[PDB]
Amino acid sequence: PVATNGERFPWQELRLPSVVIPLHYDLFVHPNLTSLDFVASEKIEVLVSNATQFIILHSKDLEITNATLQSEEDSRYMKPGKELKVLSYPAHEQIALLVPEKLTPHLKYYVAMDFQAKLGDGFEGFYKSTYRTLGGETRILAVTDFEPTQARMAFPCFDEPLFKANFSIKIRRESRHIALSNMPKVKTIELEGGLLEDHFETTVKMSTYLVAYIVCDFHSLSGFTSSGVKVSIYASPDKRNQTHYALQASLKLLDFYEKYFDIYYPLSKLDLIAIPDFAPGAMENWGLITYRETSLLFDPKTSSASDKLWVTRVIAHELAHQWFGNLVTMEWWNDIWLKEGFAKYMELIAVNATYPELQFDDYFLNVCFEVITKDSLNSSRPISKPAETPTQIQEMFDEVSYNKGACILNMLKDFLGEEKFQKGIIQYLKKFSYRNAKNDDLWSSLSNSHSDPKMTSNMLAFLGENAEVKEMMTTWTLQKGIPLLVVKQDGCSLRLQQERFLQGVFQEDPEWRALQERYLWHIPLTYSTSSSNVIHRHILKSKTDTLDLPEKTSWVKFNVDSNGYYIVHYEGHGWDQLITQLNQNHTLLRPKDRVGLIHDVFQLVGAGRLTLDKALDMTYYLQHETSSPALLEGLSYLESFYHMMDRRNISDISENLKRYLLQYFKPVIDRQSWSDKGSVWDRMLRSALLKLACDLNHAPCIQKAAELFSQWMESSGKLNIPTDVLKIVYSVGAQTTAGWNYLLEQYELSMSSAEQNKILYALSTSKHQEKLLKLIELGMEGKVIKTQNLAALLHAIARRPKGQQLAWDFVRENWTHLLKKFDLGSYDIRMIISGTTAHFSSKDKLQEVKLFFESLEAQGSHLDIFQTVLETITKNIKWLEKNLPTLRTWLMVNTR
Amino acid sequence: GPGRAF
Ligand SMILES: *[C@@H]1O[C@H](CO)[C@@H](O[C@@H]2O[C@H](CO)[C@@H](O[C@@H]3O[C@H](CO)[C@@H](O)[C@H](O)[C@@H]3O)[C@H](O)[C@H]2NC(C)=O)[C@H](O)[C@H]1NC(C)=O
Ligand SMILES: *[C@@H]1O[C@H](CO)[C@@H](O[C@@H]2O[C@H](CO)[C@@H](O[C@@H]3O[C@H](CO)[C@@H](O)[C@H](O)[C@@H]3O)[C@H](O)[C@H]2NC(C)=O)[C@H](O)[C@H]1NC(C)=O
Ligand SMILES: *[C@@H]1O[C@H](CO)[C@@H](O[C@@H]2O[C@H](CO)[C@@H](O)[C@H](O)[C@H]2NC(C)=O)[C@H](O)[C@H]1NC(C)=O
Ligand SMILES: *[C@@H]1O[C@H](CO)[C@@H](O[C@@H]2O[C@H](CO)[C@@H](O)[C@H](O)[C@H]2NC(C)=O)[C@H](O)[C@H]1NC(C)=O
Ligand SMILES: *[C@@H]1O[C@H](CO)[C@@H](O[C@@H]2O[C@H](CO)[C@@H](O)[C@H](O)[C@H]2NC(C)=O)[C@H](O)[C@H]1NC(C)=O
Ligand SMILES: *[C@@H]1O[C@H](CO)[C@@H](O[C@@H]2O[C@H](CO)[C@@H](O)[C@H](O)[C@H]2NC(C)=O)[C@H](O)[C@H]1NC(C)=O
Ligand SMILES: *[C@@H]1O[C@H](CO)[C@@H](O[C@@H]2O[C@H](CO)[C@@H](O)[C@H](O)[C@H]2NC(C)=O)[C@H](O)[C@H]1NC(C)=O
Ligand SMILES: *[C@@H]1O[C@H](CO)[C@@H](O)[C@H](O)[C@H]1NC(C)=O
Ligand SMILES: *[C@@H]1O[C@H](CO)[C@@H](O)[C@H](O)[C@H]1NC(C)=O
Ligand SMILES: [Zn+2]
Repeated sequence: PVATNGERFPWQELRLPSVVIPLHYDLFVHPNLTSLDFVASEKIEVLVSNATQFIILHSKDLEITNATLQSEEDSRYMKPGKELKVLSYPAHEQIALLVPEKLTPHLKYYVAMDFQAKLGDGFEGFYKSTYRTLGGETRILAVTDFEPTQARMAFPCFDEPLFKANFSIKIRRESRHIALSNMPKVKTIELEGGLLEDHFETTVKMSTYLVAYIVCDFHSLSGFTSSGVKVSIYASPDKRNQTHYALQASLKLLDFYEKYFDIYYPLSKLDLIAIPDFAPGAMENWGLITYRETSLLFDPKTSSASDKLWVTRVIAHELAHQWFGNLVTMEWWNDIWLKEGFAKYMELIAVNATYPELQFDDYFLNVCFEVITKDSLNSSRPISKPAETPTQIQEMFDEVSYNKGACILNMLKDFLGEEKFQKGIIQYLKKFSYRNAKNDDLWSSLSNSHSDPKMTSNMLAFLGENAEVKEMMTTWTLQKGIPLLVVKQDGCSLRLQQERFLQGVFQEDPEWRALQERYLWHIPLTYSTSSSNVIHRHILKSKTDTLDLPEKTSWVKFNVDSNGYYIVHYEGHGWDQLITQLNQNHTLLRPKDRVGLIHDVFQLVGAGRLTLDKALDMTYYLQHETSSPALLEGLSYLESFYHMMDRRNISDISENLKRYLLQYFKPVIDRQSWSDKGSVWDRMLRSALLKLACDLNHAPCIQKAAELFSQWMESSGKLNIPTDVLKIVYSVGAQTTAGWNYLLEQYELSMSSAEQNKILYALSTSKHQEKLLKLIELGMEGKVIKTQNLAALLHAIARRPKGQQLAWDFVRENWTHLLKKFDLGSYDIRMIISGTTAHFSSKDKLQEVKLFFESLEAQGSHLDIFQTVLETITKNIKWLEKNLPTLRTWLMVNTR
Repeated sequence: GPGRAF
C-alpha cells in the first residue's frame, strides 16, 4: 500500500488522519521572477490527540530538504532537533513524517520543512502569469490559485478545509515588486544584497484552499467602506483607470453584506486583483480575491451594459463568499453547494438591493432555466453527492452546485418569507463562524427562526413547521433532477400529480417507468387564478393529491413568478385556456408568469406532453409583448430552432424561420437605435434584436453595421461604436479578409480585455476555414490568444455551421496536447468537450462521439460530462424526429 | 468558486 524509496508508507486512506491537528503555520516564501522558481520554508504548530509514530500531510511536486520536530512541552524534542525521515507517496499526493519517538497526546509540536519548486505552468498553486503593457512590454507576476486541492503544490499542509489554522506569511521580493497576501502588511524590512521582505498580519482561522499570495508590480485604487475596511482594486499599471467601477461596487456590496448578515467582515483590508492569465472566473481568497480581467475591469467606451452586469455579479459573488465559504466552510467537498449555491443566490439579493437599476432580478430566472436542461436528463446528479478524488472534487463545480443550489434556496426563501430567511441565515453564519458546517447544520439553522420566546398553544406549529422545513429540502438535495407537476382542471377540483421531468423520454416510452421509480419531492406549490390574483400555497408531499377552488375560473396559473424549482403541465383545456388569455389580454398574467409559461410550453414539447405546433402557437402574442424578459425568452426558442436547422442543411425550414422572424417582429427590430441609450433591459433588447437581424442577413442591419465598421477602420479607432452594438459591428466587419486582418491586429494592441473578448468572437464568425483554424492554432500557442481563452473559442467556432466540423476534428486529433495544458476535471476540458459535441443532432455524429469517449476510457480518463453529452445528442435526435415535420408545416401554414 | 468564465 506503499512506495517511493521502498518502505511501508504508513497511511492508506486518501483522506488524512485526524490525530494531528494544525493550529498555526509560519509560512515563508521566497520567489524569483527571473529564474521562475521559489524557495520556501514553514513551521507548523500541531496538537496531537492520539499517540503516533508518524505525521501525514499533503505535498505534490515539492522537493523537501529538511524535516524537524520541536515542542516546548515534550522535552524529548526540546530545541533544535530532532530530524524526521520523510516518505513520499505521490499517488495520494501525501507525504509521511516519521517521528523517532512516538508522540504524546495533548501536547503541541512544531513541524518544520524546507521546500522548493519551479513556478507553475498552468493555473495551479504557485504559478507564472504575464501581461502586456501599453508600450508593448511583457511583464511577469507570480500568483496562487489553490481551490480545491493545490495549496499542497505550494507548501506541505494538512490540505482539507476542516484543518483550519492561523497563517503567518512572509515574502521576499525585489524593489520593483510589491507582495500581496490575505492580510495587511505589517512590516517591510530591508536585507543585505538589497532585497526586501514583507511581513503580513497573522490570518484568522481559515482553510488551506483560501491562502493566497502574489508578487507583482501592479497599481491600485483604494477606498474605505462605511465600517472602516480599506478596499483596493489592483490591476496592471496601464489599466488603473478601468478599476473605478469595481471600487465603487465592492464598497456598496461589502457595506450591504455587513448589514444584511449582521456580521462585520473581520480583516482591515479587502483586495480585488485582476490577473491576466486566470482560469477560473474569480477566486474568493480571503482578503485577496483574484479575478479574470473580464470579471473585474470595466471601461465605458468598450464595455457594454451586459459587461457591467457580469462584473457586478462576480464581485457580488466573491464578496458573498467572504461569509459563505471563508467564514463558514463546508466540512468537505461533498457539500460544496453550501458555499457556491449561497454565493450565487446572494448575487440576486445583494445586486437587487444595491443596484436595482441593473434589473438583475429579471435575469435570475435564466440562471434557473439554464440548469433545468442538464437536470432534465438522467445523467444529472443530486446537489450533494460523495466525492473523494481531486477530479471528482473539481467535477462538483457545475450548474448543479451553483445554479440549482441557488435556485432552490430562492424557493425556500419565498416559502419562509425574507425575514425568517435572513434570520436563519444570520444564525447559520454566526454559529459556525471560523469553523465548518454540513447540509444538516444549514437545514436546522434555516428552520429555527430565563427564556427566549413566549409560551403559546400556537407554539407547537412553530416546532413542527420547523421540522417540516428540514424534511422538505433533503429531498431537493439528495435527489437528482426536477419534478413535473401535472395539473388537471375538471370542475372546481384540481388533481395534482408529481413525476420526474424527463426529456427525450416521452410518457409512453419503454424506458420511462424505471426512471420514474422512487422520486418524490415536498414541492411548495403556489398558484393564482383568473378570478383573484391572490397567491395560495399548498405542499404536495405525495405522488397524488387534490384541491378545491373557492370559485370557478377561466384558468389556473401554477408556480407564481416561477419561484419554484418545478415545471407545470395542464391537462385538458388548461394550456388552450392560458394561451388564449395571452392572445387576448396578456397583462392579466404577471410578467414572470409569462416567462415561465413560455419556458414550460417549449420544455413540455421536449417531453412529448405537448405538440410543437401548440408552443409555436403561443409565440404569436409576442407581437404585443413589451416586457423584455418574456419577449426575449420567446425569441430565444425561435432563434435556436433556426440555428439548429441551419446546422443541418435543412434550408427550407431555416429560410422560413428567417422570414417569419424578420416579418413578424419587423416593427420591434425597427425601433432599435444603434446607440447606448435607455435602461439595461432596453439595451439588452437592442443588442439581442440587432444581433438576430444581422445573423439573418437583414439588409438594413448588415448595412448599418458594415458602415460603422468602415467609419471605424478608416479612422483607425477615432470615431467610435456604441458598446451595445460593438460585437455586432465587429462581426459583420470580420466578413472580409480586410476587416478580419484588421481586427486580429486590433486584438493584440487593445487594452480592454472586454473589447478583446468581443473581437475574438467577431473573429470566430468568419466563414473561411483557414481563418478559424488560425484562431485555434494561435489559441494553442498562448502568445497572441491566451490559453485561458481557448475553450470558449472552440465553443464559439463549433456553434456555427462553418466551424462545427473543424472544432470536432481538432478536439479528436489533438486531445493529448489539450490535456497537457488543463486538468481532466478542469472547467476548460469540460467545456471543450461539451462545446464541440453537445449541439450535434444526428445518428452519425452520435456514433463518432460514443467512439471518442470510449477511447478516452481506454486511457485513464473518466468524467460525467461524457454521459451528459451523449444523453444530449440523443435528446436532440429524438426532438427532430419527433417534431420536425410539425415545425415544417407550421411555418408553411404561417406563410399562408 | 467559480468555476466558470461568462
Ligand atoms: C532573482 O535572481 C536574480 C539573478 O538571477 C537576482 O538579481 C541579481 O543578484 C543581485 C541582487 O540584486 C545583484 O547583485 C549586485 O547588483 C549590482 C547592481 O547594482 C552589481 O553592480 C553588483 O556587482 C552585484 O552583482 C545582481 O546584479 C542581480 N542581477 C540582475 C541581472 O538582476 C535577484 O536579486 C533575485 N531576486 C530575488 C527576489 O531573489
Ligand atoms: C487565529 O485566528 C483566530 C480567529 O479565528 C484568532 O482569535 C481571536 O483572537 C483575538 C486575540 O486573542 C481575540 O481578540 C478579542 O478582541 C479585543 C480587541 O480589542 C481583545 O481586547 C479582546 O479581549 C478579545 O480577546 C478574538 O476574540 C479572537 N476571535 C475569535 C473569533 O476567537 C486568534 O487570535 C488567531 N491566533 C493567533 C495565534 O493569532
Ligand atoms: C484517538 O483516541 C481516541 C480515544 O483514546 C480513540 O477513540 C476511542 O476508541 C473508539 C475507536 O476510535 C472510539 O469510537 C471511542 O470514542 C474512543 N473511546 C474512548 C474511551 O475514548 C481513537 O481510536 C484514537 N484514534 C486512533 C487513530 O487511534
Ligand atoms: C536546512 O538544511 C540545510 C542543508 O540542506 C541546512 O544547512 C546547514 O547549515 C548549517 C549552518 O547554518 C551548517 O552548519 C550545516 O552543516 C548545514 N547542513 C548541511 C546538511 O549541509 C540548514 O541549516 C537547514 N535549515 C533549516 C531551517 O532547517
Ligand atoms: C485615465 O483617466 C484620467 C482621468 O481623467 C485621464 O487623465 C486626465 O484627464 C483629464 C481630463 O481630460 C486631463 O485634463 C488630464 O490631462 C489627464 N491627465 C493625464 C496624466 O493623462 C487619463 O487620460 C486616463 N488615461 C487612460 C489611459 O485612460
Ligand atoms: C387589458 O385589460 C386591462 C385591464 O382591464 C385594460 O386596461 C384597462 O381597461 C379598463 C376597461 O377596459 C379601464 O377601465 C382601465 O382604466 C384600463 N387600465 C389600464 C391601466 O389600461 C386593457 O385596455 C386591456 N387590453 C386589451 C387589449 O384588452
Ligand atoms: C447544403 O446544400 C448545398 C446545395 O445542395 C451543398 O452544396 C454543394 O452540394 C453539391 C451537391 O449538391 C456538392 O457536390 C458540394 O460539395 C456542396 N458544396 C459544399 C461546399 O459542401 C452543401 O454541401 C450542403 N451542405 C452543407 C452546406 O453543409
Ligand atoms: C428587490 O429589491 C426590492 C427593494 O429593495 C425588494 O422589495 C424586493 O423584494 C427585492 N427582490 C428580492 C427577490 O429580494
Ligand atoms: C441513466 O440511464 C442509463 C442508460 O440510459 C442507465 O444505465 C443508468 O443507470 C441511469 N442512471 C441512473 C438510473 O441513475
Ligand atoms: Zn463561488
